[PDB]
Formats: sequence, C-alpha cells, structure tokens
Amino acid sequence: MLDSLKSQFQPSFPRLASGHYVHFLMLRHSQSFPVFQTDGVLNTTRTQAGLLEKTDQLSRLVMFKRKQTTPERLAGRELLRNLGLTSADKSAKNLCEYNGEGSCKQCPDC
RNA sequence: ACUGAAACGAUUGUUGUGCCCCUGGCGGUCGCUUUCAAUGCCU
Repeated sequence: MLDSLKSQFQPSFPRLASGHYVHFLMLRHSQSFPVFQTDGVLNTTRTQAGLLEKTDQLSRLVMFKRKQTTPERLAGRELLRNLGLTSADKSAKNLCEYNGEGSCKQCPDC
C-alpha cells in the first residue's frame, strides 16, 4: 500500500498551499468515561437529528477542535523527544517549547 | 496577514464513616406387634 501512495504526496513542503488534501475519516469511540468540559458542564449543542428533513432537534455532546487536536499534537512532540530530534533542556540547540517564545521554527510539530 | 497566524478550564481528590434480618417458637398430638396355635403322635 504505502509504496503505491508515495506518488500522491508533495516531494517537499511548498511555500503556498496547493490544494492537495488527504482526509482521515474516523469514528472516535469512547472507552472509559471522557469529560469534554468547559465552564463546569459537558459541552453540548442543539442540532437537527439527521439530514432527512426532520422537525426533530437533538442535544448532542461537542468535542471542540482544541480538545482533540492538542492531545494528538502533544503525543507527537513526546515521540520526537524520545527519538532525540527535539529536546526539553533549555541549554540544547534543538529546544522546542509548546506555546512561548521558545517554540522551535524547524521541528515537525511546528 | 480571514476582526488573521499557534491556542487542554487544567491539576488533585474513595459517596465516605458505623450497623447482627434481628427477637420468640416442642414436628406436635393419639396408637397393645396384635389376632390363633396341645411338645404332639406310640412304647
């Protein structure tokens, strides 16, 4: 499989966005009691139940972009530190810190 | 530069501590192992 798909991707990262999108379609299944909260309650919104022309509204749980992207993002940074591509030590030449001035400008996460 | 670029309401926490299905209660009451029988027949 991966040997055939190597044609689709860019050969190096472009300056301008070119309009090649690889989309991952997933079902995230709860396995033990997640708590997607802000403001002290589980985040919810009213939605229509389904696309087939319903009158019927339905309160569904919302997992915000932050609540899923950051757990993916940070699990990449700890892998890069374990491979020794980036460092946690302030005296290293390949330091990367998640939010402040000390963010790298080179590493895969950035 | 989409009023733009990146953006975890988070960290920690035992529904806990004590508690006797407990107390009282007769398997009880009535009941004939009974009824009939030649140690017998001869010397």
